[PDB]
Amino acid sequence: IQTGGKQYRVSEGDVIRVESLQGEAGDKVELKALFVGGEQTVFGEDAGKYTVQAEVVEHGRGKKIYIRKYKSGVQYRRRTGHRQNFTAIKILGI
Amino acid sequence: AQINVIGQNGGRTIELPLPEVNSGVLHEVVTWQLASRRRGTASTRTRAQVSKTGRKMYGQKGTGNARHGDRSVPTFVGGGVAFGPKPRSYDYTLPRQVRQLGLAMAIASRQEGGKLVAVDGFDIADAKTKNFISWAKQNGLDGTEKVLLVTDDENTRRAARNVSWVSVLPVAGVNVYDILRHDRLVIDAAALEIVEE
Amino acid sequence: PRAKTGIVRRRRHKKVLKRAKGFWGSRSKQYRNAFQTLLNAATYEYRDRRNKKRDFRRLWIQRINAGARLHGMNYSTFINGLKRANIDLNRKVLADIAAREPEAFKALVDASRNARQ
Amino acid sequence: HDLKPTPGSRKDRKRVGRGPGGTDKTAGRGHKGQKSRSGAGKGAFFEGGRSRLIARLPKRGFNNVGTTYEVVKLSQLQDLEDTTFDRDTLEAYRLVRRKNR
Amino acid sequence: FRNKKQRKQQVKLRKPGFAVAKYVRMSPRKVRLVVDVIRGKSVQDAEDLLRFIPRSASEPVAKVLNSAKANALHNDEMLEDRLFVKEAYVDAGPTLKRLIPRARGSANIIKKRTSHITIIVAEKGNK
RNA sequence: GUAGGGGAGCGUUCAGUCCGCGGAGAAGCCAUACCGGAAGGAGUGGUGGAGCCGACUGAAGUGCGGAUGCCGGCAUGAGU
RNA sequence: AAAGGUGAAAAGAACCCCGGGAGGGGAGUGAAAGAGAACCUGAAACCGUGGACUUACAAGCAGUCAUGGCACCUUAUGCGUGUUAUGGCGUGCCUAUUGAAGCAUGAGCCGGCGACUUAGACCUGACGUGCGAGCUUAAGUUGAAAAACGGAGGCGGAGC
Ligand SMILES: [Mg+2]
Ligand SMILES: [Mg+2]
Ligand SMILES: [Mg+2]
Repeated sequence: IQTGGKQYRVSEGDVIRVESLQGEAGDKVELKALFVGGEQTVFGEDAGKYTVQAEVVEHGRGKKIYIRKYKSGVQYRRRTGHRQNFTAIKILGI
Repeated sequence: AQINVIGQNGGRTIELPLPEVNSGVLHEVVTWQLASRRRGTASTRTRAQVSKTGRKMYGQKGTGNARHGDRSVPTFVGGGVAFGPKPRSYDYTLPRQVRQLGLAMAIASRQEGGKLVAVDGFDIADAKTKNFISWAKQNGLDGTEKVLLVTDDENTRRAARNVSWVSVLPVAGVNVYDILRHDRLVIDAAALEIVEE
Repeated sequence: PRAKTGIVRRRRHKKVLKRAKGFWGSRSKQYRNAFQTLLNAATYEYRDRRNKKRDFRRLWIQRINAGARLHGMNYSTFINGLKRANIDLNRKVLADIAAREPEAFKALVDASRNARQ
Repeated sequence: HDLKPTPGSRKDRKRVGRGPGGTDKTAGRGHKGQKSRSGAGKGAFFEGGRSRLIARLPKRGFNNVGTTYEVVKLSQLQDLEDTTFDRDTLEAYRLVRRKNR
Repeated sequence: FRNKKQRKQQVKLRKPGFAVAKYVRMSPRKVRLVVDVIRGKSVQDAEDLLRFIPRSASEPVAKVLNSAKANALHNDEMLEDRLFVKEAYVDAGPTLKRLIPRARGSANIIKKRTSHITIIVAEKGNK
């Protein structure tokens, strides 16, 4: 989201911005802002009681993009590469 | 700090360049050596002048689309090579002391590995060549190394024509290039190898 | 020595001429026009990266006030409720709830109505 | 057998600061080098003058230069260097070479 | 398979029901008009349409079609009442460039375009 | 960030050195979704049919979209 | 002016088939004819045939971002690759200029050719190295699968 989840997900291995806890099963606990676990809907701080459990699957570089910039009649042309670093996390929590 | 091979066993002499050799100074040397050897032949009719072509064309205005003088400019296919190569030098005078420091420093490199001082090829007998290979075999000269022979014996030289081995160098007319170019230095004839200044 | 262009230009040219895919007419076939098109494409590329971010939030907001109005409210009011119920800090996700979970969306409308009036 | 870098003729290094690369006129497209008008592919507007201060300044002067002497300082003889002796050939050999004057 | 070197000695390349009229002194677009009516038609219809199309490209085209027929039968064993124009196309040969004089001194170039008329016969077979 | 100044580098030919590769397929050409922060670089396959990559160092006729630029080929107007 | 290239060797394709011919298809030679005499490679512009997805209520610097549909699976199955509908956004490039989409300049397209160099015992500065209160050779001479010699002279060294 803004980094570090929330919500009633399931057992999904999603991709988020780098977490620092290097290598497999580095274990991550999430704050939680809403949930539909057992159809029961609860939001903010009342959801804060509950938490999500994640397992750091992998560390990777997101598909290469190219940062291109151009200004006319000023002879301004720019070319630079980019790859965004992520941390893949397996969800398996409350 | 170096011994001998055939004829005696002294050697020991010479205050060889400090510290553990400088590549930068050898670099300065080789460059100069190759710069001097470089022939200055530069095949180019650079000038709009030098190429074979007339002088007026297809009038200044109203021909509709052009503005040209004559068929000899560098913008023309077949014209001059404006800024092309012309015969020149690249030979310069590398300071004396740096040339002296050069080969001394280069010899030092051969001391830190495989150096070789000899007194006469009485171990040769005629030119024969087959017999130079025999002598070389006795002193670890198998052919796995490129070798430089610096002898004044006109016959021991004559027994140097072979492959991945030797380049034969006369009357202490040595080179920082030649010694670095080969793996081992058979410094041999101890004429320049001892006594100067 | 002489050092003619040979191979360098054609390679330089093929690179550009391959970025030119579903480029109409000359824009995909002739170098100068293919290349020229790309300068302008660069403007669109760098701009549309930060633009999609306005584009989506727009779509997000539209879906919110649609559902907010389904339960006699509106985006302006609803959001203030969730803001006034400091506890509620969905912001991101909030549009999907309206669109997929109507049961859940209603709960958040009802909470928003409290924190307000 | 394996791949080897090896030291010698190929291990000879530049020297760091020894010699940098020249100026080839295209560091980006936006190089239409020199000025932007009146700085032209011509053979010099010149660099001196003939009013730009030099003229408009005075003198008839008169130049001469008859005889100029070699300065043999006292500190050279004194302080250090024990009397090897002056004469003519010895002062030269020690350090005061010049001729003609 | 083996490698290229081998393949070249192993499988030697055939052109079944193919014939080409090369360097035909006629403009491609002009010739294409005729060839366009003959594509997909049964070799017999092709032979007949050609005898009645009033364009001068008809003759050369017809000549290729008969050669493609012959080739299909003789060199390829194929059976005739099964034959049809699988493919036909006109490619451009080298242009004969000639200089025409014009008013007030100027000259122009006439392009005398040539054609490579190739037609490919195949056996139809519904099944 | 324009003129401009300063820094680090990519690529081409030639050269000296070293490591190699090649008719069980070299250069060049062609395709590609891979790599590098960019100039760029590699893998695989296809063609080709006899030469060539990599690393360090050296030297340049070393990088093109423009010049009513030059040479050449081919389009448009037009089946007019 | 421009124009080079079969193959190792002419073994330069007897004979057959369509055609007046040109041209082709076979057979044979050869490693290859994916070398056939418009003979090495054979880019690109340009002209075609075939297939995929598409288009006959549409307003357009021709892309770009987003989503849906169809197709495909050899760095390539969550990853895309191709293509396509609709939405948003969007004033070619260069030059010249206070001010360019400009109805201001240039340009039909592609390929190749095509512009900051070289010289001087020159001047002045940065870096670098060698000797260092000193540093250095020029013409030449002798050896040259190579460099050594040569101190005439030049610069520090006192200024007014
Ligand atoms: Mg010429
Ligand atoms: Mg042009
Ligand atoms: Mg004007």
